[PDB]
Parts: sequence; C-alpha cells; structure tokens
Amino acid sequence: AYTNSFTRGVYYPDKVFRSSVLHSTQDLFLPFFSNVTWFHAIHVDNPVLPFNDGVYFASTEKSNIIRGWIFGTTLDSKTQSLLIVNNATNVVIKVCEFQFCNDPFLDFRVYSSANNCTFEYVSQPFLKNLREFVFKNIDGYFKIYSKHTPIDLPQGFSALEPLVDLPIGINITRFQTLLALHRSYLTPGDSSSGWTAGAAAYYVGYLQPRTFLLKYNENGTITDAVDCALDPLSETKCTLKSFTVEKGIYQTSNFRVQPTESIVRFPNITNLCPFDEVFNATRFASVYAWNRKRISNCVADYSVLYNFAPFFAFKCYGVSPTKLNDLCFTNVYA
Amino acid sequence: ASVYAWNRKRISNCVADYSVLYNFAPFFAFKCYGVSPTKLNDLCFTNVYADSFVIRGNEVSQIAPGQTGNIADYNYKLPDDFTGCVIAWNSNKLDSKVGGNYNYRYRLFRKSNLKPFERDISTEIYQAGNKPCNGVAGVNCYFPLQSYGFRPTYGVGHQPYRVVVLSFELLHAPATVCGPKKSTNLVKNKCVNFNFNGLTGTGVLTESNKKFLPFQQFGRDIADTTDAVRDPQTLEILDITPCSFGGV
Amino acid sequence: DSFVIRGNEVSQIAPGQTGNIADYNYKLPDDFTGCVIAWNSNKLDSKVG
Amino acid sequence: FRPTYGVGHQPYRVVVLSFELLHAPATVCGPKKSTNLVKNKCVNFNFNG
Amino acid sequence: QVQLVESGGGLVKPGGSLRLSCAASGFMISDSYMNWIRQPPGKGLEWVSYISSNGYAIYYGDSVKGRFTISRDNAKNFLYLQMNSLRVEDTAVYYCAREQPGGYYDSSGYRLDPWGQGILVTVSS
Amino acid sequence: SVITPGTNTSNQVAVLYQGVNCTEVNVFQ
Amino acid sequence: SALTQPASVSGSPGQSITISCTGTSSDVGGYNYVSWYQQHPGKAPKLMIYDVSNRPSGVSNRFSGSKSGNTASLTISGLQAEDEADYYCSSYTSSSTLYVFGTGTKVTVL
Repeated sequence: AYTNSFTRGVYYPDKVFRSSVLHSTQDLFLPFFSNVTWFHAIHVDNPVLPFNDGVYFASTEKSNIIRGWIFGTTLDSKTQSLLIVNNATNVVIKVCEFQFCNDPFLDFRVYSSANNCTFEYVSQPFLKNLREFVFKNIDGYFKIYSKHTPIDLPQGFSALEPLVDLPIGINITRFQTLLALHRSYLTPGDSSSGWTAGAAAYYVGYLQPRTFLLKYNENGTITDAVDCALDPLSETKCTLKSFTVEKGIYQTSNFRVQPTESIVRFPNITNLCPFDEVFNATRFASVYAWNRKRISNCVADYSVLYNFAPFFAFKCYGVSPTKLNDLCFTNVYA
Repeated sequence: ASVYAWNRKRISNCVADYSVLYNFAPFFAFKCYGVSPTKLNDLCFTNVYADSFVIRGNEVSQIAPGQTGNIADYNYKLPDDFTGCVIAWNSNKLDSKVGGNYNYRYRLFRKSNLKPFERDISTEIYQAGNKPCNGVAGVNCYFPLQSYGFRPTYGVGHQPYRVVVLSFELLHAPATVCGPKKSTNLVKNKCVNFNFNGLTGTGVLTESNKKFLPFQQFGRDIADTTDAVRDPQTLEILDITPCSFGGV
Repeated sequence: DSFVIRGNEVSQIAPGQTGNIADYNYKLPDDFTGCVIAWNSNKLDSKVG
Repeated sequence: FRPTYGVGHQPYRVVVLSFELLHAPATVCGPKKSTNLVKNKCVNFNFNG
Repeated sequence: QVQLVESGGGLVKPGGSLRLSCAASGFMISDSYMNWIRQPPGKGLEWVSYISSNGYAIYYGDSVKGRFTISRDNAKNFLYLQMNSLRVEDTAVYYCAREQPGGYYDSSGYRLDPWGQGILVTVSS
Repeated sequence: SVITPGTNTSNQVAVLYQGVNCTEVNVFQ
Repeated sequence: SALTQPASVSGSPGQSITISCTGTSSDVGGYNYVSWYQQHPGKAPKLMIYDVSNRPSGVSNRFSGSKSGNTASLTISGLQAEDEADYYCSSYTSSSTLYVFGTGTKVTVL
C-alpha cells in the first residue's frame, strides 16, 4: 500500500548544542511528503522488507504486539546477522551470525540455529503511544533515534533524539520485524493463521541524502524544518536562509542538462607487432646461443596469445597479464 | 595475521600513553599524518583502532593516504582523509624460514578495487575470458592467493615487515581515551587558561544557565566559537566568555 | 658539533621536529641554518657483547 | 649496540655545521679570486657573495 | 579435559605404507597448529612434521622428507598422518601434539602442552 | 529564477528559466 | 644440531638439584624460546618449564630454569617422590626443523 509521510523524520544530527539559530546541514533525512510502504501485524507473520539505505520505522500500538527486530544480509549462518530484542526489562543486542528459520520466530521464547557471536551489548528496554524510530547504517555504525509521543501519521512536528550508536560493522541489506502474541504456541514453521492480537499497524519509511534548514528554538529544540530541495518555494527559503520571503524575484540556482552518453574515438588500430612471428617460429636456436630480437615502435597486443599453445607455462614477473595490455613501455625484448 | 586477513582490535576506555612505544621494535618508520607524536601524549580521542599484519619490504610505502600500488588496491587500503600513525619495524628474524615461509599470502587478482578499510577473504579462482575454470588453472584462472615464501637471504626490500596502524578521530566526541595529564581544581569567575578534555582556550568560566541535553558534550555560538562546555569530572555545565578588552 | 645517535632518528635532527631526539635531548633553534651529516658507523664503535 | 640489529637500532656518528649568512665580515671563502675594480660603468659585481 | 587419542599404528613390514589417525577431543583441531613427535626406543623425542592452522604451511622432519604425508579431516575433525614407504630404522613410538599459543594476542613463546596418547610402530620381517 | 508574491500573501509561485526555450527545457515565451 | 643433556642425578629428600642443557648459537642462544618436559614411564612427556622463567600451571615452584648465553640450566628444589621421571629440554629454531631435543635426564631420589 501507500501513504504520504508528512513533515516527520527530523533528528538531531551532531549532538552539539545550539540555541536560537538557523543551520543548514547535508545528511540522510526523510524527504517530506513522501509515501511510505505500510504493512500489518495480524498474520502473514511479516514479509521481508529491504534495508535500502535507512529506515524510518514508526509503529502505533498499545499492547506490545511489536517486540523486536532481526537484521542482516542473509538468513544463513554465513554472515553476522543482528538481533535487537525488547522486553519488559531490557534490550538485547547481539551480532552472532545465527542461521534463522524460514520465518522469524514469534515470541516458546526462541527458535533459531547456532551462533558464533562476536559482540554483545545490553541496556534498558525500548519501552496512544506513538513510537517513531530512525535507523541508519552508513559509516560503520548503526544508529538509533527515538521518540514516544501521545496522540495516521500526525501532522504535528516533533524531532527524534540519538539514543544509541552501535559501532558493529555488519553489511546490512535486509531487515525484518519480530512479533509476539499472548498464550501463543511457537514453532519453526506456521501457516497464515497466526494468533489474535490487539489492533495495531506499523509504517516504514526510507531516508535519502537531503539538505535541511533546521530551526532551533531558544531551548535548543528543533521546531521546524524546510526541505531545501523539494519545490521552488522551499528552495528559495533555503537560499535566503530565512523562513519568510517577501515579494520579489530571486535567482536561486542553476540547471544543466546532463550528458547522456560517453564516446571515445581513436585511430583504427593498424601497424601491429610481430608476435605470431616469434611463437610460430618453425626452427629455434639453441639454449647456449639463444636468440634475442628487439621489438619496438609498433602496437603490441597480448590478447591473441591464448589461441596458440595449450600453454603449459605462462607467467610474468613484476606485472600481471590482465593489466599488461595497458601500460606503455620503452623497448620490449624477446 | 596476514595482509589479506588483517586483524582489527578496538582499544578504548583506558588511559593511553604513547611514550612506551619507543621500547618495542627498532621502529624503522614511525610517522603520523594529522598529529605530531611528541604532542600525541596530550589529546583525548574518540575511538582508537589497531590493525596488525605482515607485508613485504618494498610495499611499506603503499600504506599511506591515497597511494597506488598492489598492496593498497585489493589487499588493504586506508582512506584519503586518514589521520593517525603508521608503524613498521623490520622483522626478518621470526617470520622467515629457510625454503620460503609459505604462511602469508595476498590477493593478486581482483575484479574491482575496494573501499577504505574493508577486508575480503573469499577464495575464488580468477576468470579467463570464458566461464571461469571450476577448480583448475589455464592461461589465466590462477589461484587468487600467492604465497610470499619469505627466506632469510633476500634483500631487505623483500624481507617481510610487521606493521601496525593506529587510526582515530579528533572531532572532540565524548572522550574515551586520553593521555596521562592530571586534573586540577576548578576556578570560576576569573580570566584563566583552561584545557577541557583537549579543547584549549582562554576566558572566564561561569556557572551556565542553558539546558544541555544529556547526550551533548559541547556548545556553540555563531561562527564555531566554543560557547559552553560540560565538565568531564562533575558534569556541571559551564559558560565561556573572553575576558574584557577594547581600544585605547 | 659531534656526538653519536641511533639509525631511525636521522629525521629527528631538525629544528623543533618531533620524535624523541629533538625536544629534550639536544635541540637546535627553530631558525637553524646550515647542514647536518650522519653516517651509520658499526665497524669502529660497536664491540661484541 | 650489538652488530646484528635492525637498521633502526644501529648507531650513527654525526657532525653538524652551523654558520650565519647575514654576509657579516667574511672569514672563509676561496674557490675563485679577485678582479680589478671598475668605476663609472654598468657592471655586475660580486662582493664576497 | 583435552585428550589426543591415536589409532592406526602397530606392526608392519619394510617397504609397505601406513596411515596414522590423531583424534582430538576437548577442543577444535580445525584451528590449532599441530606437529607430531616420534620417539625411538630408548632415546629422546624427535620432531616429525608440522601443520599450521592456515593449512598452507607444512613442515616435515628432515629424515622423513619425501614421505610421511600429513593432512586434516575438518569434516571428521581428526588429524591423519600416513607413513609411506617405511624402512627398518623407522621403528619408534609416535606422538600427536598441539601448540599452545593458538590465539591471536598471546605475547608468549610457543610450548607444546596437550600431548597425544601415542602409538608405537614396528617395521621388520 | 523564482517569482513569488510573498510568503504572507500566498504560496503560489512561477518560475523563470533564463537562457533556454522550453521546447528543450502554463507556458509562455 | 641437538641439545646435549646429561645422564642422571641423585639426591635425598630436602636437597636441590641442577641440570645443564647446552645448544648452539641458533636454537637456545639467540631466541630464548627453550622449554623442559617430564616423563613418567608410560605417559606422554609432560611440560615442566618453557620460556625459562615462565613456569606453567600446576608446576611446583621447586623448578627454576635459567638461560645464560648458550647454556641453559634447570634447578629443582625440595626432593619429593614423583621425581622418578625423564626430563627433556626442547627449543624452537630458525632454519629447517622447528624443534630439537635433548638427550634426556633421569632424576632419581634415594
């Protein structure tokens, strides 16, 4: 499905305090008014969603039906998937390359294969309640921002705070969510029946590189923001660095048609060098009077050599053959 | 470890002193980009890493900001904005046997170069203009890894060289590791030279009245003037104002 | 001026250049002018033991 | 010092030359000579450097 | 705790061949450098061969050079030593031993701690 | 260039591309 | 290249013993990687000391290794009963062949 994300997703990007000032920063934000994919948490339980570049994950629930995540590049134990599991008591973060089942287990507390853990961390838990989360993983780090607010995505503006920054370096490409249910059985595999749960739904949104003009109020909190690259009026506000533009004409930026293709034009490769003249020789010289011939001032190509000779031995010292077709030399000997 | 599988270890949350390193290893080369070692004993850092491996002796130079060769194309590469230090000391007395130490290898063939600070350990046979040989070697289809075969008679530039690299940021993020330097009792309301966790400046310190959020460490006015800072010992927030001046 | 030093420190003998040889051992001014000469001598100053 | 260490640990005999060039009263310089003085003519001169 | 049990030795005739199996228990033989120690009757101990953890460095005893191949079954998690083309002077007991500093930041010299139980071999008419 | 009648009057906006004709960019020449 | 280890020794409870273990200037002298093992009849030889001053687990402090130039020397204190066993000094080398061994010592207590 689809639903536009309103003016949401702004977060404190550099954790340095600033008061009553406007600042322009270039970072991965959620473009305003963009539509976001929507999935529901009843049963089939949840399909896989890619982690393209960053997820803006919001969930509205009041019975703890949504309880965790699992991330990683593959379900096999061949790579260090990630675990984030909430609980009434704490969060459990793990990086252990544990092979998973065909479906994420529904919390009868665990269903997964063995682990070869490399990093572990624990801290307080992530717990009408509007949960918003922003996950980004670019710089060797996985970062969490969050906010819980009383109350579709509301039009009210509210910024996210950096909660935890995980230095774990897993190559993350897909991500899934973890569900739960009361007095529910748990097995590695189940049909689309699922189990009953409270009414809830969760939205997913994607970050992009954008330039934002952030307004900090006198208390050091972000209160409004304008997307510098959305439409002409926002681009004009962002260039004057001012939220109110008076009547007039303004030169904001420049446009330039991009090149649609690349072409190279060189002379028709012509005066070749005599190679099929040294390997195809009919009669050789003896070792103690080996023959040397200087070959220069010509275009030599070492791509034709694979034809001739099953090549019991073909090796080079100081160069690699795949790169040999490229360099230019002084005088090559044979 | 070998170059093609360099090993990384994070060192943090401790008092680091870079005066003891002069001991170990004659240190043929010990140089830093972005800091100078005699002053290195003072600053506080974000997160310092240590990578260790063994490479040939004509390639030490390849471990530099943005230098091309064959040890920094597909083996291991550092970024172009690197900051930190590199260290090498010829070790030809413990890693080179008679007959070739076939224990350390490096990727000679790679499809595409690698981004900074990533290591690839997958063993795969190079291609040859056709569906790659599935287990064999023809004109091409070579084994990806080639042994060094270190021997105790080579020229120094071919003897192996143990190397270790330290790399750390200095944006003054929450200090996790500092040099030895001891603390001093705090003075307020007087023009005093201060050195807060590496940030050096002058001005009068006053109890602050602005609300730092708990995850913040520095405060700024317009034009990067450090306007406020939180104490690294007692966490009270402090305001900075330059002492009085004017024209005569 | 004459004295004897190690073989990894030649770079250290410069005005106010850091290593461990030009800060507190013996130091030249920051406006130095002249030349420096060093030669590894292991055949007349190093004995067995 | 021992005669088998790595290059960075062997000694270096060293000597440092230091001299001013404010062209103060010349005390040393031979590789040339002198020439008869010329007056009233555009001439390139080399006075002790 | 950690045992190294052997199997495959016994009596043999000169000229033939044989295979020794070193079974590791208490730890993983797939990442611990190994090397065999043989002891003739009434003498000291002697180095046989050496496998690395990598699997790419193999060092044999100088007398058994040319023969006495070594390998590891990371599937069956054992060590195998096949003695090939034996001679009469090779009668001895054999031990399968593991090098202690198999970690990556040890700063401690090598030392053979876990030894193999050991089996004897007799090659004659 | 962006033509704007003022933030406090209304958000409508008209755009002027200076050195090009829209045949190769309502429309007006 | 083999280490030369003496035949046997003898003393009574309460005494202390020493044993010399020489070598060349490539195995013992120049690397200080030498070790010492013990063997009761019918068991794989067990490590007594290595890294000369580095005494490993369980070992009674009564053993004290030392290395001077090329020679190495062990010193055992407090004659007990278990001493009935062979002792071998081993070392890590640098050419082909990575370990050599000593002739073996017999330590018997009266």
